Amino acid sequence: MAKGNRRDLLERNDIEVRERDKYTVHTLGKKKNSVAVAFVKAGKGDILVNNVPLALVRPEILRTKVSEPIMILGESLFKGLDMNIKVAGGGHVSQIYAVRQAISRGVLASVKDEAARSELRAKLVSYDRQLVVSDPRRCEAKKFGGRGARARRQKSYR
Amino acid sequence: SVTRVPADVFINSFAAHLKNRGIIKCPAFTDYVKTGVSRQYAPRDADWFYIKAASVIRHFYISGSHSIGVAGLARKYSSLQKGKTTPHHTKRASCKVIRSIVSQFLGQKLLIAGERGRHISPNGRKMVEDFAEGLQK
Amino acid sequence: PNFRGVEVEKLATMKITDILPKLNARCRRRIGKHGLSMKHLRFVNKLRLRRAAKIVRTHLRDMIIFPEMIGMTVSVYNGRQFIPVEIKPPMVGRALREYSMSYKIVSH
Amino acid sequence: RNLGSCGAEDLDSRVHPSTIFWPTEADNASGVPMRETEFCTHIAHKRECRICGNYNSVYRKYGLFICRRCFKENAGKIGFVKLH
Amino acid sequence: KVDYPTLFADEAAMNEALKFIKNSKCITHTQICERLRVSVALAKRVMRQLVKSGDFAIVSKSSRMTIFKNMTK
Amino acid sequence: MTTIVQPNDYRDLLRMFNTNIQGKVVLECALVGIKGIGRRFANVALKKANIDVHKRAGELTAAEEDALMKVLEDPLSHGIPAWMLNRNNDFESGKDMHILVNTIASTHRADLERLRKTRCERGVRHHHNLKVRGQHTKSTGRR
Amino acid sequence: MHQKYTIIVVGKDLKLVERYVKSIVKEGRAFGISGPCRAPVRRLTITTRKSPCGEGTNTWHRFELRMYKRTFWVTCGGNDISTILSKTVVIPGIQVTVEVEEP
RNA sequence: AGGUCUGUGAUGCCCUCAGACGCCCUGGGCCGCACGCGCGCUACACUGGCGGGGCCAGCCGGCGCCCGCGAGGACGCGCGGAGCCCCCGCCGUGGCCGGGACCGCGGGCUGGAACGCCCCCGCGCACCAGGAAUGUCUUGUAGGCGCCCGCCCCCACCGCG
Ligand SMILES: [Zn+2]
Repeated sequence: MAKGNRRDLLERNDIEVRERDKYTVHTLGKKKNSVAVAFVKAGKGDILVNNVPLALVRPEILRTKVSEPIMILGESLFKGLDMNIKVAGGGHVSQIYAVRQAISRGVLASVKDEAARSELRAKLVSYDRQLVVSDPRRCEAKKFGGRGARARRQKSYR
Repeated sequence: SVTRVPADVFINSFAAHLKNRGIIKCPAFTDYVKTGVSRQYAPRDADWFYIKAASVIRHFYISGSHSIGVAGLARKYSSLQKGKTTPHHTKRASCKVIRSIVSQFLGQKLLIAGERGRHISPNGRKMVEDFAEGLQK
Repeated sequence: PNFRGVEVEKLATMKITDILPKLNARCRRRIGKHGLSMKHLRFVNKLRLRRAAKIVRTHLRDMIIFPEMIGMTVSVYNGRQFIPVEIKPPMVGRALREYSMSYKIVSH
Repeated sequence: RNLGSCGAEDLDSRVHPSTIFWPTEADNASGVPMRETEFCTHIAHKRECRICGNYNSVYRKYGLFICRRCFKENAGKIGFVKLH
Repeated sequence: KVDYPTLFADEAAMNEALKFIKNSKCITHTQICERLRVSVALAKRVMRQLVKSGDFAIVSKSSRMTIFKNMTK
Repeated sequence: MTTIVQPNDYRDLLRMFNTNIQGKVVLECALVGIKGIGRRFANVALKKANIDVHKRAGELTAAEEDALMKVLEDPLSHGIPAWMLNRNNDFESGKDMHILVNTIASTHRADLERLRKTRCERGVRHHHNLKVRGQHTKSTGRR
Repeated sequence: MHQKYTIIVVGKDLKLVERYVKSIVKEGRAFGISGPCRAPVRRLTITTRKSPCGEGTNTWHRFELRMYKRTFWVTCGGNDISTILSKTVVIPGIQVTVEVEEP
């Protein structure tokens, strides 16, 4: 239902103010019509999605996909960070991929050191480059000649 | 709370408890109903009413101070009408059962009346969270 | 026979309102809620006058039958000429469209 | 015929005086009540292009009421522009 | 063309149906259906009884398919 | 259900209303073979009759069988809604009943006879073999 | 005095509708007039066959007319009806750039 | 000499002009069916059908209470989004719980007026992957899945998106 670019979602005004400030880092990730917003604060370590524990997100079979940014690296740094992700857009899979992208970008920023940041960048991008850089391709239009983007209505030459 | 436990276990356990405690009591017209024009046949299980009620109460708890109309819940139980040699079209569920369920809940003060519709009363939130922690272990 | 269990000999002079709750949706709607219209009432009054005292030709093709019209002789239009029709008890509660053919059957 | 009528028992069947629901479209003719008895007693909407008196293929969207064919000629002035 | 009983009349339900598998390690409702020459639901129910007995265990349960193993061998 | 070995009373081939039901299919759907009896009117009928609807047809017993017979001839006297009967109303009785295989032939037949004598439009299209409802026949269903 | 007045600008052309606001904000330099909310564009759409007789390959015109609009409800009662007229005069005269003031 | 004088206060020349081809009113017809084919829609099933549950879109978008199985109906106010899919069970290769054409009672809506459209019970046609022939397509593409607008008193298997 949510567009993804609403001012409310982008600024995460849903959270109460006194807890809004404690989140410092801001991150973003998207795939196709899906926008995921992540706020980070250092802590004992934990993740959330749309007010849900990270484990119990229901593509089920894609749990490893939502958690790849973690098991790729060590849990050492993920231990000291806590996230409150909020996602909205089109399709379960798109939301999944956007979420993992946001996780990667957010963890990358919080390192606070540029050299180790570059080292993590090299490690992560070696694996699936589309964990940091976004995916560009997007749905295209349809022309009146046919009933699809490229397909045309069947023609009878006789 | 509830949000850290999947809906599959929570719904069934709360349904069993809701039947044992005698909160909701299935009326007579639960014998011969199809639950929505979209469907074709009748429910196979013998206690669909209580599952439906538990899903509804969870829906109300998740919505917080927002208010949900009887029809608003009926669009979340919509299905697809088939068997008509024409493209399938979506349709809404039945509202009478939902209405009876909310009446039964409200008669127990678990569901406060708002400006439009209703929302979860504080004691209802208490009960939902209590069962959630009780079954979390 | 009968009519929804109602008698026939008494069906004469038997109030249309009483039978109305014994018919289908269309009659209980038009006759009750939406009501009737002037020309049809004039038609019925004319038929009453004749029965009290030649076939009544008419263009009316949606004039739901009454019960007292059993045994009457009325002609009807089919877009070209005038057809005769006689009303029978089981035919009560219906229109005059079904009893006047506008086309003709097909043959080879 | 002003001094005549039907039976009272039949009068109960008179159509509800509740005004008819089949009006006539007026883009902007004062609503006021021999051949006058039935010159145009039949009542029906007559929506038509406000340019050409043609009742066929008229857009009612946004309250235009313009024939599709006569739309192209004046679209340039009306503001509609052909891009994309 | 092929007709399968939906329930064993008698004996069949222990002399063999509960024994043919015993001389097997892996199985599935369809494997036995084609093997034992009977319907599917019978295999479902019988496998329920067997797992309750404890001899036969599960490896990958799902709504569509549930492979079993002969733990007691 | 919860049955592996057959009942000692297992009736392998049931019979009712001049129709025979094989005793190896689930109960609710096997009964559908009766003309005039579908699913909806099945699961409702049994339940009022205190019968399990997921047990094989071969397992029922006389007492259950006859009990079902009774509700199946005088159903309105058992709570079933009046809007559920196949014949929601009758022309001569004026009441609401449910008719079955033995007397379902004389329900479209005698109906037709009524159409003929009245010289209705609907009857004529039934005699020359034409569509009854508003249906295009220029190119539809060519024989 | 104070009226909680509103300013609304409606038009089709992006050029003038964007230049006119700049002059307005100039005029409200000292009366506190501030940023305008820019509503989503109301892209009206119409399609039509290009052939009056419907011959040949079926083709379609696609005309659309956008309706940009901006709102300067900032003034509210911050200004008096005395200079609300002054607000409406020092502004430039654009031929078509409809506007309306409500409280 | 492709189509359009039947889009127009765009028009030459012909035909009609007081028993009218003018304008208007009541009816009927444009849908009528032994048959030939053109664009489409639904299927012939286990990579599936039914029931319960969880859940996310965009062109954009209106809701509460109460009766009614449902379609719908009486009130009162400004408030708000889905199919595929995933999970648990039943069915078990049988033209069967695949398929929903056709037909019989009935309950409602629009309209002055149902021949129009919806919902319920019942009956349950062909169809076992389709010959000669032939059409379209290279990334968010084909294919599958659904959702809004157009003409519209009611109705979308159509068209634009
Ligand atoms: Zn025009």
